[PDB]
Amino acid sequence: SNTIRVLLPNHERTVVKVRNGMSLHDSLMKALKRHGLQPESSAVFRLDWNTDAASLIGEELQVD
Amino acid sequence: PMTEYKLVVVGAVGVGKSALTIQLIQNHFVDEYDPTIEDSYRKQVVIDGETCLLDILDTAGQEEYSAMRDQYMRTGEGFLCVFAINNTKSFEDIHQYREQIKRVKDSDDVPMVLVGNKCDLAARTVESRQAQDLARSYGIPYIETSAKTRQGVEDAFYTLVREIRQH
Ligand SMILES: Nc1nc2c(ncn2[C@@H]2O[C@H](COP(=O)(O)OP(=O)(O)NP(=O)(O)O)[C@@H](O)[C@H]2O)c(=O)[nH]1
Ligand SMILES: [Mg+2]
Repeated sequence: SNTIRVLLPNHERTVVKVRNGMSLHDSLMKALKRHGLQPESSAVFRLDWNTDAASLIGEELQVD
Repeated sequence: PMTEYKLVVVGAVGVGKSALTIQLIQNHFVDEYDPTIEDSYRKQVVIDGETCLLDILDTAGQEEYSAMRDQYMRTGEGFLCVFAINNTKSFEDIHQYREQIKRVKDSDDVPMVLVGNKCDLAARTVESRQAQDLARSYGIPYIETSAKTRQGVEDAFYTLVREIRQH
């Protein structure tokens, strides 16, 4: 699947689509600002922002 | 003294489901059209003197919605059917969305509100009296909203909550 589900604080969540060789920060940067969160103040729970997006297909991660 | 309502926003592909949702949460209208898959937002407001916790869901359209539409219709307790008054194909789909909701909920009385978005543009393709007759046959209110000028945006969401609260 090309779909990845992400959980957010305050019982929020979002689902973003990824491509072949996409950065974690660059693939969901629009969804973070849409919900109202900056990636600098965000914290993925854990992984790094340089992680490939397609490499995390099929898993759920939380942001704080 | 907390009451929690779960809202679901369904509609066509480009009718302003996210624009209406972001305008209520962020008080900010986005000009760029970004397709949304599935997004849940939360906000605590005061409706008629009662502090209410709102859970709003931003559904998608087309094939992505076709498969995974039956799951969130069973979870949400109030559906805000949104159509744009600038394309008629979206208004004709409103019947198909209700039949799917009524079939999921297994009931003919589900809290719903018919919403004609994009009411700030001239040369409407769907007159108001048309959507009035549709909402009358469904037994639900009808509000015209504009996510750009937040016209009736607060009135639409609060009406759906009242449709749940009085149900
Ligand atoms: N004038 C006007 N334009 C609007 C309004 N709502 C949305 N639009 C326009 O329509 C575009 C599509 O909005 P959008 O919220 O993405 O539509 P949607 O129904 O949520 N589709 P999706 O769920 O796939 O994101 C917006 O970018 C904007 O240009 C409105 O109330 N008035
Ligand atoms: Mg949207």
